Order: sequence, then structure tokens, then C-alpha cells
Amino acid sequence: IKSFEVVFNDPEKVYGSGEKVAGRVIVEVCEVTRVKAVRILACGVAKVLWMQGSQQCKQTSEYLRYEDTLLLEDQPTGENEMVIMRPGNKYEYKFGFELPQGPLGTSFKGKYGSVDYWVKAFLDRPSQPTQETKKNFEVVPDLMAPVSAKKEKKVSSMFIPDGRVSVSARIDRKGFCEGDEISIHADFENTSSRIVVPKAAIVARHTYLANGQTKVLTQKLSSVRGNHIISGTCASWRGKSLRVQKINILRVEYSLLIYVSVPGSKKVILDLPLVIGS
Amino acid sequence: KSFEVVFNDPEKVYGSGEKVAGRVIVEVCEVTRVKAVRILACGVAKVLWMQGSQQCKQTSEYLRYEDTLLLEDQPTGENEMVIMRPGNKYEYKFGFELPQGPLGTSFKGKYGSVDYWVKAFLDRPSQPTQETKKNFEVVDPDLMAPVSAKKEKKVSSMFIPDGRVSVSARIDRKGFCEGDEISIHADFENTSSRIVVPKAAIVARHTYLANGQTKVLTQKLSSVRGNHIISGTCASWRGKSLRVQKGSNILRVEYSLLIYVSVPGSKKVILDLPLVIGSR
Amino acid sequence: MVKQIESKTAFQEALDAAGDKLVVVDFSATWCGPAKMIKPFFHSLSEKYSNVIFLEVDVDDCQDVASECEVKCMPTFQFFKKGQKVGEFSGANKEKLEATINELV
Amino acid sequence: MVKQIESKTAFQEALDAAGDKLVVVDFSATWCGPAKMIKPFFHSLSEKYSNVIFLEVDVDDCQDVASECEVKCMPTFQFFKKGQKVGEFSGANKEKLEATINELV
Repeated sequence: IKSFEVVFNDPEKVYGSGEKVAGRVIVEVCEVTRVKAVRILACGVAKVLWMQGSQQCKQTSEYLRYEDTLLLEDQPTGENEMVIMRPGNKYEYKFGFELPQGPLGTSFKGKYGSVDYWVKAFLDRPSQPTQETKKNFEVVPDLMAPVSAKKEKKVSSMFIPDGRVSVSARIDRKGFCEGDEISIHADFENTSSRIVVPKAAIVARHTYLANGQTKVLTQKLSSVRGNHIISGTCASWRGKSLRVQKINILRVEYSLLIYVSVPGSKKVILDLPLVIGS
Repeated sequence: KSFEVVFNDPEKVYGSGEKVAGRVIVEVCEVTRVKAVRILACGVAKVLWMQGSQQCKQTSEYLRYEDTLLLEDQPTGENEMVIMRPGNKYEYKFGFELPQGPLGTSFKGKYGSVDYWVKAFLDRPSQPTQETKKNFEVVDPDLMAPVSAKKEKKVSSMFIPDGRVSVSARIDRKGFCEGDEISIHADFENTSSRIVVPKAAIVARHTYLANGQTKVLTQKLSSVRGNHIISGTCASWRGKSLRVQKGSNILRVEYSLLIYVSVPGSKKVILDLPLVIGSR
Repeated sequence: MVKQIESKTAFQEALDAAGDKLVVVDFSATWCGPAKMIKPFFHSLSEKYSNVIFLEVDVDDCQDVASECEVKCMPTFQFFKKGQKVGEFSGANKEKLEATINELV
Repeated sequence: MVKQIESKTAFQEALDAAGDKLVVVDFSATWCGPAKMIKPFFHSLSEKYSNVIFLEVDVDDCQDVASECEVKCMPTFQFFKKGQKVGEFSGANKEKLEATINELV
């Protein structure tokens, strides 16, 4: 096979979120060649990896996974009829896919992270192994540093008009290994008229390929309940821990939720993003 | 008490690729638990006609989107039951994108209907699940009217610089029943230096759901071949016949009749006539 | 001159009214480029070759004459003697036209 | 006056100095809004009720004595007569705090 290449329309571009990547797969041959298909697979994968003491921890997340069978405008008949390719001609198959809105996986790079965006084209031929070509393209806080967050909410009464519920929490880092414990330091204030209850939970948000869609399932993993906190008191957690449980899906994204249930009102919620590796 | 789908743009008529967004708003008069709020969004066209005494039907799904909805106050997700108490307004946001293709246009008319709608389901413990439905509008010739086209291509030579290949063809209607014959009338002109070959084919593009995409599988169904047409002659087909013959993620199939001329060492000259093909 | 045949009965009548003379038929179509192009030349030849009978059948008007003669493209030139076919070729090829006539008189 | 109390064995040095007399401990914390609000009132009570011995333990410094008294929230107030705990309540409630003193002395 003379040439087989992915040529993007703008060969030196950093593509953005919700951005169109478009190009051609270009085939030329030395001799008369029958061809069953030309297909593409476009992919974007971030790998977040580190070593706990000296243990091998890594989380892998796809953000793009697109496949299509490309067609020649001069071959209108369909995929159950092979195309005859001849020397002297450039057979150009148009491709085009839109990148996702939101995270492109470019979040953590270098030290702990790597990102990967490419298109493979495959040439299928009768009685031959499929031939492939691959072309990369360009897409647009410390993982091990402690994380601290706080949230306060007004919870009024007739007799306590400026009542408040607050939570302030601290954890040791963002990235944890399956089987670890997330140790939690938190302080809770309740000047409201209500009796409130501090809780925390690890939640797994599955981004998965199902039907014609990427959908998201939110799953609750390990959880803790604290002692109720009466009006006019505070309480503390000091190394209260949650176990990191071992769990067509692109990626799972995790969060520690630390919240206070307030009867008759909405919860006061901290959401702390986590990276959880195998 | 109340259970309603509320679109963000309630008067918008949506086009291919646009996002349809709104809220499902739930109210109670008495304290209640809630297992779920789900939506289903569908877009379906049905073309129905009589061929003599026989009814023919093509059903085409354009949108099939399902999802379970969450409140912000349900942070542990889809299992966390929700305690709905009287007094205040519950709003579950939803959003989905209409698929790229040509979608059918919203219709109630001659040879059938096109309907898009969002249906919300309220799941409850021990209770039968309640429904609400709200339509939305979408925008992208007579099905029994004759369909035709013509194309002429320059196919030049050093000694016949003005060489040309042309085809014009006509069929009597666009809608056919599986098993019927399409009888094609066509006239072909060849003044080029090449021997050209007239052909026709029914081509099916099946739209189906896979991976996390809508994809299209293109398939050649029946085809015919005419005699070769030598340089400096014309030929005609006078009712040449082609037969219209005979999973869960298959949404629809779009059919075209290709009438084309193969020109050796050059591109095809191609007519594409859209068809409607229905089962009996 | 070239005589237009409007019928299968008029066709028969032409072949038999001709004796042992060459009869050449232009099987033509009014919409066909090559067919229109060669028409004046078929006429000019009918004026030079006064000893040969020249006919035209429009394959759209006389589909049955065309199908009995088994014409499949236009222009097709068929050559007759005493009601029997002695030659045929297809195509707006005037030199082939004249050379076949010369060859069959 | 209220004796700031910064050790485990210094909690035994106070529980001993009291005779038949009632002691009151404010298990407090510095970041706690209700514990900071009650703080001056607890001091004003110590001037008033000179027959009673007032003590303050910061739960985040003396995590040791906190744990052993099984303090779970702040402000918590624990009341002892000879050395045996006779009362206890949690909450920045001034009227309950004074009322409990009068009730236990």
C-alpha cells in the first residue's frame, strides 16, 4: 500500500472543548486493490498515576471514544460492495467528530498525569490483515497536597433569626488508592434552632456509553453518619475515616461528600473531588 | 398535587442538532417519599398509505433518549430517596440533544404523523408510577407524486473535447410497499469517447444506536444493469423494474433509488431519488 | 430524401414496394444528441445515393417496429434487401454509414 | 476567676483542691461560635459564685481529658461534687448553666 494517512484540515491546531475535528483519510495504491472498508477510531484518554510510598496506583479516564466507517462519494452503493482502487488516484475519505463539552482530561499532567488524543484509521482488505495508521492531535493544583473546604448556611427561626449551620473539612490529599482510608478532620457548627446531622460519603459518578449517549450514574459507596448536633453546640471529627472501596464505561469520577442534614431545610454540602486509582 | 414538564423555550420549534432543555416540576399537598423522577423523550414518524386494498407503513424513530433525574439536594445520587414535603416547588432539570440527521418534521396530515414529546414518570414506593407528557415542535412533496431528476456530466477527450454523459429518469411515485416493483423510465446519452454502463440500485441507510453514538449502516439492496452504451448513441429504459424486498437499536431506515452511469476512468454520473418503503 | 415511417403497416409497405433495392433505416429519437447530429448527413446521403431507399423510424413513436427490429440504442442503422436484413451497426458514425451503404448496394 | 487548664494531671490538681464543693468545667473550643458566646458568661458566673470552682478545658489542646470525660460536643459543662460527676449538659445555654449550678451546689 503506497500511502495511508490521516490528514487533519488544520494540521497544526490545538482543538478546544465542543470543538469539531475534521479531516481526510487518504489512500493511494501501487496496483489495483479491492478494499472492504476504511474506518476510524478517535480517542482521548487521561491516565493519572503515582506511587503510594512504593505501591503502583493509577486511574484511567477516556473522554473521547468515537468510531465511524468512512465512505467515498463516488461509491454510492453501500458497505456490502467493495471498492476497487487503482494507481494514479487519491482516494479521500472525509471524517469529522465533535469533541465533548467540559473536561477534556487535561486536568492533571506532567508529574502525575498524561493525556492522549488520537485518530486511528483502519484499512480492511479481503484475505489481508487490517492495516492501521495513527495520528495524534492536540487538545487544550497538586494531586498530593492537602485539601481544605468550608461552607456556612443561614438557617433562621423567629427566635434565632441569624441561626447558622457550618462545616469546615480537611483531607490529606486528592489522590487515594483503592483500599485506602480517607481520614477526615471536620468541624461543624449549629447555632440554628434545629438538631442537625453530619454525614459523609464517597460517591462514584459513572460516565458510560449507553444507547446513542454518554449518560451518568451517581453511585454512593462507603458512608459515615456522625452524632446529631443539638442547637447551640459544635462537634468535631478527628481522623474519622471512610474506606475507599474497590468498584462501555468511559470514566468514573469520585468525590468525597461532607454534608449536614438540616430537617425542614436543604443540606449544607461540601463536594471534594478525588482521584481514585487501582 | 402538580406534575409538569416545563420547557425552557416553550414556543421554540427545534431544528436538527439543537438542545432541548427544561425542568420537571413536582409539587405535593401532603408529605411523600419519591423513588425517582425519570423522563423519556421520543420522536417518531409514521407514514401510512393504501396501495390498492393494501395498507403500507414505514415507522421511523428520530429520537430515543431516556434518563433518570436528580435534585441538587440529592447529592448521593440516583438511589437516595427524596422526601417531598408540601409547601414548596421541586425542580428536576433535564436536557438532551436532537440527533444530527435529517429528522422528520412535526406533522399530522396526509400520509401519517411525526410527533416529539417528553414524558415524565414519577416513581413511588408501593404506588403505581404516574405519567405526564408534553409535546415539542421540530422542523428539519406528495408521496404518490412522480419523482424525477436529470444530470449531465462533461467527459472530455482530446478528440471529443465536448464529450458528455447524461441521464434523466423518472419513477411514478416515491412510496412503495415491500415486494412491489419500481418501474424506472430513463434516457441515457453518451457522446464521450468511453463505453458507459447504466445501472440502478436501491440503497438503505439504517440508523442504529451503538457505542454511545447514532451510526448509519449503508446497504445495497436490489440492483440492475443495462446494456453498455457505446460512444455516439443513446438508450432508454421503458419501465425497467427493480424489486423492493423485505435489531432493537435500529431506529429507522432511509431508502434511495440510485440511477447512475458508470464512466470508465471517470467519476459516476449519479441520480439519487429518495424513496419511502413500507411493509404490508 | 428520407421517408418517415409512422407505423408497422407502413414499414411493411416500404420494404415490399422497394424491389431488390437497398433500404437503409435510421432508427432515431427526437431527444437523442447523436441521432439529431447524424440526421442531416443521412439526408445528404439519400440525395447522393438516389438508387437506395432511405427510411427513418422514430423509436418513441413506433416502439413496436423498433422492438421487432430489436433496436436497443439510437441511432441504429439497419440495411435491407427484399425484406431481409443484410447489415446493421449502431452509432452516429457517418463514415461507417457511407462505407456500409457502398458495401451493400 | 476561671482556671485555664492545660494538662491531664492538672485536671487532678483542681478536682483535689475542691472539698465538699461543686466544680464546673467548660469543655470548649476556640473555633466554636456557641462556646465563644458562652465564654464571658461563664467567667461572670465564676465571680458571682465564689463558693463554686470554675474550670476551662480546651477540647483541641487537652484531647486527652476530653476523651476521658467523653465530651462529644462544645460547649459541654460537667459538674462534680467531691470528685464524682453529679451533673452534665451540652449547649451555650446561660440560664441552664446558672440554673444547674444553683441546683447542684
